[PDB]
Amino acid sequence: LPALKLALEYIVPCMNKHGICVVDDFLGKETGQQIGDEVRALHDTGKFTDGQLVSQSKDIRGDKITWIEGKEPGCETIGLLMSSMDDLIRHCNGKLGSYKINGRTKAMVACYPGNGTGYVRHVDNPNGDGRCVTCIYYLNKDWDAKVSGGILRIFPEGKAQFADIEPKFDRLLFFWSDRRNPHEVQPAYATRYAITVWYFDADERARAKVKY
Ligand SMILES: O=C(O)c1cnn(-c2nc3cc(Cl)c(F)cc3[nH]2)c1
Ligand SMILES: [Fe+2]
Repeated sequence: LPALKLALEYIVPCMNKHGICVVDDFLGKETGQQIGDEVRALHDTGKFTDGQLVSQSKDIRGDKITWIEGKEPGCETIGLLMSSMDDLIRHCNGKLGSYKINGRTKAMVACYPGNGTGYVRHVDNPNGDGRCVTCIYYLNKDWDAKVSGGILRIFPEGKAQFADIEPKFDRLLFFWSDRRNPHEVQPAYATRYAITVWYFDADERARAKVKY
């Protein structure tokens, strides 16, 4: 699908009504794997962090991250993922809420190591830091959450219920970054890779430059 069709027939009507959207088979199996390769090559070559400190001798650590600009050697299909997320957002064109989305972060590549850690419930942006849309791309080939866990559970707020989102291969996830969408990753018992880019609201981002 061209970014424009997906954006206007799906992303926008979905985001404005539910505030969470899932695009399956986003880039297709060939490109999907290429990203998998590049992400694994980052892991294998020691670029990831530490890991999130879950339990504070031999402590327990969680998701490792790396920021990727997209032009790095060995990171080109990720760069290309990013450009294609950017195309989607641009073809929304101030149709996402009242938002004027003028920029974004580098890409946070995440590796959950499969040691039963998840990510405690959280709000990507609680204090008004600029971030208004969270875009996540999952690269997990033949993921079974019944066996490996790692489901992402969102608590869209003002709602009795949650939405469980499996970190399926070639899945792309959009959701409002603020207090409307509290979420968590359930414990992952297998390596779980994801890539996140956050989109900035012009105004909120513009005010945050002085406050932080
Ligand atoms: O892979 C996931 O499904 C997932 C869901 N939220 N999450 C998560 N990682 C994050 C990292 C940072 Cl620095 C942050 F500020 C907010 C974050 N939110 C990852
Ligand atoms: Fe998050």
